[PDB]
Amino acid sequence: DVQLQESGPGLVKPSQSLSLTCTVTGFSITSPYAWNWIRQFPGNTLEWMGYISYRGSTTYHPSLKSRISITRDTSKNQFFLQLNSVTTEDTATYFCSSYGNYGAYSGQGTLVTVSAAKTTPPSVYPLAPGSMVTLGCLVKGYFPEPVTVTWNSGSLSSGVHTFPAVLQSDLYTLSSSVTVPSSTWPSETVTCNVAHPASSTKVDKKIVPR
Amino acid sequence: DVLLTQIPLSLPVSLGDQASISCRSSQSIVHSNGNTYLEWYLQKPGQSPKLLIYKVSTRFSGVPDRFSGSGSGTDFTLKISRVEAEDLGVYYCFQGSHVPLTFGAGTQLELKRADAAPTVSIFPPSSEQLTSGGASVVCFLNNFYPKDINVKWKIDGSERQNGVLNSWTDQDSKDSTYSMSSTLTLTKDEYERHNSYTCEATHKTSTSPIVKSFNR
Repeated sequence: DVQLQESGPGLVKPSQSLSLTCTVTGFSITSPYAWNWIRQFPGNTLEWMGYISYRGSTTYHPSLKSRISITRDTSKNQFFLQLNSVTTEDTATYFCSSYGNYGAYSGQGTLVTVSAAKTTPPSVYPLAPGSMVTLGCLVKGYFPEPVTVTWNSGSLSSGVHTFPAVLQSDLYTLSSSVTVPSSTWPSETVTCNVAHPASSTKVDKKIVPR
Repeated sequence: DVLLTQIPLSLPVSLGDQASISCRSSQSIVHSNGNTYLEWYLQKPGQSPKLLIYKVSTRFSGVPDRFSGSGSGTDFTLKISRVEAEDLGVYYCFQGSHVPLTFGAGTQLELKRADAAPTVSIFPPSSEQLTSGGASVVCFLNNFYPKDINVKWKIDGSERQNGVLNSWTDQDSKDSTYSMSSTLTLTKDEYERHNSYTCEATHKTSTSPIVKSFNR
């Protein structure tokens, strides 16, 4: 029923300014009390940025005050975040959140990457070994996040481990492994499926013995 | 700024057991109106933080009765009478009493299980990568418990730390284990001027590591 939804550019260049919009449905942004912006740093800590009250007055985090602006549109039932001299350090998941006597509602979050990097497709490498057998896939040097890694188009899932992407240096890298019975490989086909929406990349890599 | 200190940061529990997380305030969190804006959020993996308890002890809509919250002054407690599998994630306390509104570091509620050694797998660089002048040696230390393990790489009898990048998964929903991947990134020339590549799973040693290697 009640829903808060963030939208905006998911990629911003350093020195530029990020602008996010929260679209509220279920009730008016004119209902008490606070209409907040929160952020969650990469694999990390949550920081409250500021809020706009049901009466249009703002309160900010003293560290952010000077770079931050929270406005609203009561007609459109939306509130906004503007964060100015952005830095690589402002890369986080941004959430819009409401608070009152009912408790609180939040958005699903929008990831905002702050980088000077250009859209790079991933290089997908098949990892074969030199009763159970482990195979791998190296998804190296892509930008921005995310990619989607599957094995045998989704028909494998069971013994799969997909590892979070590590950032080095302006580019992301991740690996995935699959552990299947020795009777199954190389007798049957094990394929690594990698998709990178940002660069319209869709690679299929067969794991072949050396 | 009010600092919120969470005890513990890792909480291993068995399904059906009691669990208690403590949040200690560096100063009073009583707002100018008399209310204490102390909240507890739960963040499930892949999801956003969601409110459990607000105003110290008031449960939010749809929150089970196994979750209760208490406290006064500077010490607040979240109790889970009987831990269910849907309850796993990171628990945050939050204060909305004084500006700036602050959060604790989060408490990873985790599923306790018997110790399991990792499955160590070493992979030489792929010939497709060498074509571009790079050579990544990949190692997987899969399905282990608890996180008390590390990677050590050796090239021709010497530990190597430069060019190593590690990645950890969250607690596995299959068997409550952990996994990590380690990548040794060399140039094609670096790779071609060495022969022995070793990957090791180490544990406060004393202990004998689980070793995997190849000759080039």
